[PDB]
Amino acid sequence: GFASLPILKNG
Repeated sequence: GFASLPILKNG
């Protein structure tokens, strides 16, 4: 779970 700017998301 990572929707937060800047978006650091492996998925």
